[PDB]
Amino acid sequence: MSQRGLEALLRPKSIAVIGASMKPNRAGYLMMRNLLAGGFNGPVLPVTPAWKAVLGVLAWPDIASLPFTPDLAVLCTNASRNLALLEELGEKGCKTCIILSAPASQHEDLRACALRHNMRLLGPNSLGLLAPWQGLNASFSPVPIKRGKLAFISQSAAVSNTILDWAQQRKMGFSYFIALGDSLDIDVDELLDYLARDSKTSAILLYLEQLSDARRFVSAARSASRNKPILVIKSGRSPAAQRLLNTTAGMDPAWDAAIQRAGLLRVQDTHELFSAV
Amino acid sequence: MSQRGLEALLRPKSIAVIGASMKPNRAGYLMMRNLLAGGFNGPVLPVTPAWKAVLG
Amino acid sequence: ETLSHMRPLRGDRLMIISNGAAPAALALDALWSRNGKLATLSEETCQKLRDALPEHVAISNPLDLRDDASSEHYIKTLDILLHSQDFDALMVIHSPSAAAPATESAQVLIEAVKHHPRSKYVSLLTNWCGEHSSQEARRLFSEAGLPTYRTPEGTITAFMHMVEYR
Ligand SMILES: CC(=O)SCCNC(=O)CCNC(=O)[C@H](O)C(C)(C)COP(=O)(O)OP(=O)(O)OC[C@H]1O[C@@H](n2cnc3c(N)ncnc32)[C@H](O)[C@@H]1OP(=O)(O)O
Repeated sequence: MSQRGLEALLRPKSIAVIGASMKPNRAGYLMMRNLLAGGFNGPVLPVTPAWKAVLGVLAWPDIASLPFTPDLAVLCTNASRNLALLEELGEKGCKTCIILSAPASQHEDLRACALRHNMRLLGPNSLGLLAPWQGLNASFSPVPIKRGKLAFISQSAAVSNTILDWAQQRKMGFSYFIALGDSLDIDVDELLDYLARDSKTSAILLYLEQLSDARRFVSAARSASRNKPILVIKSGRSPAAQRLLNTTAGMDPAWDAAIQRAGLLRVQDTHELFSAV
Repeated sequence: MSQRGLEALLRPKSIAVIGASMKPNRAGYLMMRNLLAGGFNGPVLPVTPAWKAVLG
Repeated sequence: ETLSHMRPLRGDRLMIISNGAAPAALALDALWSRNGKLATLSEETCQKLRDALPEHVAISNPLDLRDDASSEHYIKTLDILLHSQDFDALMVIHSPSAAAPATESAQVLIEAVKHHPRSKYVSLLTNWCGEHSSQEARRLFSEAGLPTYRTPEGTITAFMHMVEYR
């Protein structure tokens, strides 16, 4: 809830990578490479029992061995270690974590564990986030990025990669790029509240599939759009698409009415999204 | 002499960089960048009183 | 593009595969807005469940190979689908990913289509998203005579134009 706590996620001073690896085909390898190439001003701490060093950086055998408390952590491991690793991180004192994978039958335990330690989690099955002005690339994406003034929020990894590639073609940049995943703890309304006050952001673009709290979304969007323009694309208008996405509950004219009442505008298809960028 | 003893120079397992720095025009910056891009299998350790971290 | 490269249709049943869900959903929405027809898989074609597709892939149309799909998965699926008679046209979507680079995937798809005995009974359509990274792939598709389009909605529109003409 508190806007205090998002600072560690969006402006971290140190990051730990759980499961960093020397094997070129591993997720930890890609995350380590991206972070090292980002241009970060803090330390990047690898944690793994299988290597003494990763890409030239001295490693540590386990979480308890770290020299101090990291601001932000990333899990790059199998879902069966999630709860134990989260408990260890909570004991150490970390307050923010990104989770690569998890089944749906784990959500309740994850929420309870996060509440116990006062920790925030970026949705499981999340692609990550990028913040060019801080020189931070904590993501599993293979597309590079540049500095800009536009912010983008997405609930789909493929759309994120596509938009990044389009931006690369046209020599255009961003101020923030965040993927939500399953939106278990951190959700769209909090990010809208945060971005309404960021001095480097002048416009916001969103791709959405579903919502959990309508009133907070409406209030946040209405407040944020007073001084910055906001556009939205929303998919799943047909029964087959709803079945594919598992969003059969709800009605699309309600989305139309809600979007209009908050002062936003809806775009229709992929071409209009590029034109909107 | 001491043909044993060149192994550390030519096949080292770890290297320390005295004077590593974040300023792009410094010699330690260039050395750190070259070492990190080389493809080394060991750790590279920076030593300096003026920075908490160097190139991550 | 369509008049230049696409093989003439023998029917109006469409099949879709992708390495991601949202592009397929956008395709489905566009198809619904124009009153198109989706194909139905037969029970025997469940060789897909056995044929090395991991256990977490759901077998239906559209067939969502996940974000971590590799080129070999594409080739196996293409072979099994082409040996059946359940559809008249096939749409193949590819999004940028580390596990399946664009150029290599395009090359393997081209060879697989070239060497298949029953390829001349169906119409192929490709949609490789990502402007910067798919230039060489689109060039390779052009030399082999396979049609290619920029967005899924455009692909659906091109297909439905010929359906309506017939
Ligand atoms: C949202 C997106 O689009 S992300 C990009 C798309 N990619 C994906 O969706 C695929 C993501 N999934 C994967 O990459 C894989 O399925 C994984 C990582 C989830 C599982 O791979 P697994 O082999 O099951 O992982 P596992 O946890 O057993 O091991 C991973 C690494 O952690 C290391 N490890 C094991 N235990 C620990 C531990 N306690 N602490 C730290 N590291 C550990 C293992 O050594 C292994 O490293 P190594 O291979 O270098 O030896």
